[PDB]
Amino acid sequence: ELNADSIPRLKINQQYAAMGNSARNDADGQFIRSNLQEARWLIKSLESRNDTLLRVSRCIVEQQQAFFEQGEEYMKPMVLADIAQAVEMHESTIS
Amino acid sequence: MKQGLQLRLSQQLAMTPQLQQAIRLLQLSTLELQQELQQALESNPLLE
Amino acid sequence: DNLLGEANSFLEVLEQVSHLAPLDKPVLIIGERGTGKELIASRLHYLSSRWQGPFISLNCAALNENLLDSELFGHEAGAFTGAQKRHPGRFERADGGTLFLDELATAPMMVQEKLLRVIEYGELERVGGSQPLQVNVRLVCATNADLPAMVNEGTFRADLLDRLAFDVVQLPPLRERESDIMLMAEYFAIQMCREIKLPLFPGFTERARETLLNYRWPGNIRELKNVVERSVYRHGTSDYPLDDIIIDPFKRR
Amino acid sequence: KDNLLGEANSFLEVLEQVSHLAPLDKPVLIIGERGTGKELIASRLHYLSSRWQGPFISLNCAALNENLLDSELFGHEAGAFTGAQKRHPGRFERADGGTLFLDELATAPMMVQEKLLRVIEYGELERVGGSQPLQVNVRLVCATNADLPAMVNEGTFRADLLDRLAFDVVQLPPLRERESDIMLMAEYFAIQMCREIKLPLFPGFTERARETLLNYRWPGNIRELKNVVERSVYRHGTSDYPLDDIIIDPFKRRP
Amino acid sequence: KDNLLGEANSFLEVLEQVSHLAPLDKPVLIIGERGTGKELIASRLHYLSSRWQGPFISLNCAALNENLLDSELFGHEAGAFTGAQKRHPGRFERADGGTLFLDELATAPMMVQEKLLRVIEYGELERVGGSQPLQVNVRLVCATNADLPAMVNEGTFRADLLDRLAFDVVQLPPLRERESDIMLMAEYFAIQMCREIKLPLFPGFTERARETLLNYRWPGNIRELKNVVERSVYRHGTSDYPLDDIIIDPFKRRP
Amino acid sequence: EYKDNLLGEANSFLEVLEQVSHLAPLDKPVLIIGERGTGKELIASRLHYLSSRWQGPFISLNCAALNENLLDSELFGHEAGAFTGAQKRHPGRFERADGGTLFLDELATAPMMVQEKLLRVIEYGELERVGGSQPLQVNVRLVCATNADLPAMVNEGTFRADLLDRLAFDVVQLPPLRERESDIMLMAEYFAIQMCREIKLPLFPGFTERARETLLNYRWPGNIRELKNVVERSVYRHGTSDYPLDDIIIDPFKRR
Amino acid sequence: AEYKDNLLGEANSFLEVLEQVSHLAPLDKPVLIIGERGTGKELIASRLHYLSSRWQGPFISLNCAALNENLLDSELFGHEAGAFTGAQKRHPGRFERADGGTLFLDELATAPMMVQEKLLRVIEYGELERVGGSQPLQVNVRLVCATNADLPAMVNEGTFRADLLDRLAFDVVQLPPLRERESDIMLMAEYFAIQMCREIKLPLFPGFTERARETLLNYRWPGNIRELKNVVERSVYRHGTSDYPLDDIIIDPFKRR
Ligand SMILES: Nc1ncnc2c1ncn2[C@@H]1O[C@H](COP(=O)(O)OP(=O)(O)O)[C@@H](O)[C@H]1O
Ligand SMILES: Nc1ncnc2c1ncn2[C@@H]1O[C@H](COP(=O)(O)OP(=O)(O)O)[C@@H](O)[C@H]1O
Ligand SMILES: Nc1ncnc2c1ncn2[C@@H]1O[C@H](COP(=O)(O)OP(=O)(O)O)[C@@H](O)[C@H]1O
Ligand SMILES: Nc1ncnc2c1ncn2[C@@H]1O[C@H](COP(=O)(O)OP(=O)(O)O)[C@@H](O)[C@H]1O
Ligand SMILES: [Mg+2]
Ligand SMILES: [Mg+2]
Ligand SMILES: [Mg+2]
Repeated sequence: ELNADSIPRLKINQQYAAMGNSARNDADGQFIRSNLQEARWLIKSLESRNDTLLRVSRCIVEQQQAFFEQGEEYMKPMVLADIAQAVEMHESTIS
Repeated sequence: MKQGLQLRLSQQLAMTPQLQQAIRLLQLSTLELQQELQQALESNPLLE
Repeated sequence: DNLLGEANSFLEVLEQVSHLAPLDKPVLIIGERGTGKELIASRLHYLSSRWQGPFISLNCAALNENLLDSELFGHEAGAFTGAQKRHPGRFERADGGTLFLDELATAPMMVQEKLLRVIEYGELERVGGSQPLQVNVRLVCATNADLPAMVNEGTFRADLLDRLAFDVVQLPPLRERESDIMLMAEYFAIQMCREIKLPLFPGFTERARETLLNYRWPGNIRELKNVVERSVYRHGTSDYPLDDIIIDPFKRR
Repeated sequence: KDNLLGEANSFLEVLEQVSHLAPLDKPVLIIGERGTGKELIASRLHYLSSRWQGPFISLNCAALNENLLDSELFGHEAGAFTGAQKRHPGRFERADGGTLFLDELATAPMMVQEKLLRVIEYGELERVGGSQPLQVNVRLVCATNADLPAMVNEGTFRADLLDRLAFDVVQLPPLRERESDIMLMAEYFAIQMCREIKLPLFPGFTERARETLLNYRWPGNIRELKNVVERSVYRHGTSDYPLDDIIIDPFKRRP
Repeated sequence: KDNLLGEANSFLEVLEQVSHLAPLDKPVLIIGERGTGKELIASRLHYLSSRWQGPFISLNCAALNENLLDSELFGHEAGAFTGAQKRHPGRFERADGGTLFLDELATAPMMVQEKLLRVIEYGELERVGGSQPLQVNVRLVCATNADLPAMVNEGTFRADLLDRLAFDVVQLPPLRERESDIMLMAEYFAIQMCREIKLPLFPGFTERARETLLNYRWPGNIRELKNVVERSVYRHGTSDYPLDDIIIDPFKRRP
Repeated sequence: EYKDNLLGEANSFLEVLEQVSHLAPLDKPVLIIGERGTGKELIASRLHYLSSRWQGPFISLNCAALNENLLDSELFGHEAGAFTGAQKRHPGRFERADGGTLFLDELATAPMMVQEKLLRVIEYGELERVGGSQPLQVNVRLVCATNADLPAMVNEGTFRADLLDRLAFDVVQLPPLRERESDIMLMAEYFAIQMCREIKLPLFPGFTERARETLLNYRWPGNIRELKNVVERSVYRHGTSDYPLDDIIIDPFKRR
Repeated sequence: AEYKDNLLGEANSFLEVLEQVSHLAPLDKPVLIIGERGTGKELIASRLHYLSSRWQGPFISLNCAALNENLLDSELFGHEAGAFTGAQKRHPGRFERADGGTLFLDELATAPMMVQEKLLRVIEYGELERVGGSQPLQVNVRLVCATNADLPAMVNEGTFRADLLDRLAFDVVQLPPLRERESDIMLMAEYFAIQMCREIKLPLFPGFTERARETLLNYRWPGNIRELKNVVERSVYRHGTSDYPLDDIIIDPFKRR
């Protein structure tokens, strides 16, 4: 794991969310819903980061062992576009 | 199956480029991304 | 609902169709030129508890853009404003009500096989909207005089059609209930006279009726209505009865 | 007013049948040789029909390619279109309450014809981007020169659709068959050309010209009359004296 | 006006017929043989036509692709499809009432005639999904290096396409038929070649060359004559050369 | 155990099953000489039961009907090429089950190029792709079945001889419905039980001698399709009848 | 360096062909193989690619008969854009597979005349045909060929142009017939039997019968491929628990009883 322990993986307050869900004021409920949408966006961001890390790890391991065994002087050229194509993700995203 | 410029199929997807998505990428800011996430979580109500 | 032919064999078939209407089993029957079995089944569904449900009938002859699965689930998101005014899809309209299918003989055999597979699985999914389907709403189809020999000939997949319908509606003979066909012709003539603002029915010669028997009505009610309409229009008057019967609209003079 | 020729007794029966068809809003087909002008007859009938002030659609058959109904016929005024989404008018939708004439409908795709017939019989627009299909009171008309009796038997068109598409189909008598409006059309065209070519007057068709016209097979019918007028345009060079032989066949070669 | 007249009786009659038809704006067809030059004759007629101060622009008929026949007929309004660049200039729209001299009419495919069927009607420029068709009466004219009546017998073209020609098909006589200005035409072509070959003067090859041409079939009526003259000049490359032993048989192989 | 579908009591059927078990232990191409309506993946089901990938079921699904261009697309699918978009290897025949055994049917309709692709599949060969290079190599065994004698087609030059030979490593002949005579009664009883279960019928109420005679006189082109139709007709009739009701037959067309 | 496993046989023709392949290995010229069906000409071509090409040179085995649509065959030449339904991404790769390597094909008889002519107009000059509008690439790719039909036979048929047939056939490598080899055939059969015994993971020796050898001699075996040997080894595999098998089945439909 790419420092999975160091990964934040922070989550919103479920108790406060329940309080926002139980908010009597309609405007307060709407604000709580907006905060929940922002929290869902953050969760999606974290999940995307983790997935990108895992995919990059797999793509590297596809050839990293070959480079490690062959040696530094026996290093094959690596293309960012080729790596992205192998991972099938966006090339700019990989860059 | 080699005709050119035939009837165009309806697009069923969008780029949907959002500055939120780019910040989510964070260019893999790592510890910097952690600090930014902490700052946002502080700015985000009912977070952590 | 509306006046319909009442041949004895047709009466038995209508009774069977009404009995089957309460069950939501899929419907797919071959159709003659006159057809009307589809209308009878629709009336039966109206009589059954399936009434007040959706009655989306798509004549499967026009495909827009990719269609196919996109036709099956028309809820497509992206390349738009982010909100769709009304994009339920063929499956969604089929869900919760009767789903009649037409123009199916010319529809792609692969499309039919996929629809039959989805009839059990219900693996509906689309960018705009997805659903596990399995709505259990009754389905109907128009085989359009499909030949089982064609399945044997391989034009259409035999399994794809067999899994679609375990039972079908038989076709009553056109020769049966010839006298009642005269009554239907009279009713249609009265309807046209009301539509054409004609004074009244001037009558019909018995020789013309016998000639109608000779024509044998190849299109059944479909041919009969057109023949009666042509006879009325060529009559152009309601003073005396008509003693001329036109077998075909095409004629030489 | 708009109607032309019609002096024939068979043409009189045709006018009577047109009056009868006016009572019935049901669509019909006009049959005639090349250059018949039965399309103009249908247009004049539509003008004399219930919608005295109404639209008309020329809608030639071979004008839409690789396009469904909602590209030019039904239209895509709604959004969510393929690629870019925008308003797009439709001829079939726009012509409702008017006339939707089909120019040479016999030369249309067979499967597309079947789909169009299925739509028309059902009376539902369907298409995409619309909440309700509704129905259209546009006058559906058709006029060509081909004979459907053979094409349908050959599978060039759907037989059931053709029967449904056929209600009061009538075939006009050939102009060569009539052989009466020859002089009338000749005089009318001579006046029209003399006004057009600024000629002082019609030179006139001599007895030889009349005999040639009588003997003319006239395959083009009214188009053959137009060809006769075109030949007289050469005889306009002979406007000083009566035209001896107005009739000419372009296929033959002079000298 | 930059065309060398045939300066012959048949050529003079053809020019006279062209001048007579010049004010007339009705559709035309040319049945001149191979190497006629009607590509230039019709252009000069358009220069002398009624719309002399009019925008005249011809276009190749068979050149249009099979996929985009509608696009060639009229530019798609870009409401649908991937195209998002408004409406392309339609054929009638590109003509804009001017001369659109049709070349290579014989080689068009069936769909081309199907589109022409609508094009037969006056104006009515209906784009892909447009609001309403526009009337653009443009001077129509055609030519056929092949035999159009023979095509009609074969049925490759449409009968309405035959009806498209409103005037008589002017035909050019064969090079064997005319053989009148062959000497003068050869002299002019030789002068033009010598100007091109950077020779102030050169004895033209006409001694017994007129007899040989009289014995020649000369399929390349206008072209191959000057072509052979220039070829012989290039082969000789000399001015002080008698008009003898000059011949061109490019297809044939010398020993 | 795969529910032991279509348990054929015939000794020839048992020998074919043993041979199929041997082939499933192997991972090499094998030919199944079948006929229409006969052995419709039942042998394939047995092979999956005895497959080396017993835990991971193979793709199977040999039966397929498609156009020539459609079959070619099923062979090679790229996102950019062809009409469909954003889906490369949409068929994914090898992608359906890694290893296992690729299963094919109606190879007679396959074109010469299609037959050549099949041959390259039979040996160690790369994947088919419309564009680019397909160095991707997915090992998977081969299974196929057609109702015709491909020796004649090769003699007629309608299929690649190399494909016909290499594919025909070991032809698995199949018995048709006409072959099954004594086991027909057992198959009928099993179908009756299955229909009674599926149609919620209390049980198989019983057969009639006239019904058995009619079934024997029936051509019965399908090994189970005829049995399936007979069972369906009997279930529909006897469900209301609660009795043998003589013979119930299913006809596409009914008169009088 | 590394040698691919090959069947052992006393076939001086095979050794001479190998020596000729070695001689042409430093050479970079077109090579044509007269291999008939099942002669394993592909294996010989690959062995050449080991030595005839530069070490670790790119190789590609594309059969023109395998081509489905001639439009796709055009797509086999690189398309820049505006081709087919989707012109978003276009990379034929065949020329890329060609670049820095040799070209190997089998049964080049079936090609359309236009395909062969384009192949000539590409190979002889070295430029690459592009389906989309682009400057052609002079990709340095060798060409190796292997077909059953006689080149003069097609010349009489006229399928290959004289220029195309000539520039296509620079060197001739006749593949020895399987029926031609008799003793080498037996030795290769024994070697393939040993390899099959290893593959089947059966410790017991396969064993053979004299009548079986006589029948195999009777068998035409037009294809020298391992496939015919594999069929023989499968006929052996149908027998088990015996040290030396007896008899064999020509075909599974054969001897159905
Ligand atoms: N029993 C009936 N009673 C009244 N009208 C009928 C009857 N059967 C047929 N018709 C008329 O005949 C026509 C047949 O139409 P349709 O069922 O669409 O034919 P098809 O299904 O063969 O296309 C209908 O428009 C209907 O008005
Ligand atoms: N009723 C009529 N009276 C006089 N001329 C007519 C009449 N109908 C048509 N024409 C002439 O015939 C031609 C009409 O051809 P067109 O309208 O294209 O016929 P079609 O019905 O074959 O399409 C014109 O030259 C027109 O003047
Ligand atoms: N009267 C003329 N004077 C000079 N050149 C002519 C004349 N008529 C035709 N040409 C020559 O003919 C050539 C045009 O070919 P053309 O005859 O138009 O072919 P087509 O008739 O098949 O269209 C031109 O190069 C032109 O020089
Ligand atoms: N000398 C040899 N030693 C071992 N195997 C051989 C030999 N010659 C041919 N083969 C075998 O024949 C099989 C097919 O040969 P070939 O006919 O060249 O293939 P292709 O069908 O592509 O032409 C190969 O798998 C190869 O193992
Ligand atoms: Mg119908
Ligand atoms: Mg020219
Ligand atoms: Mg090979």
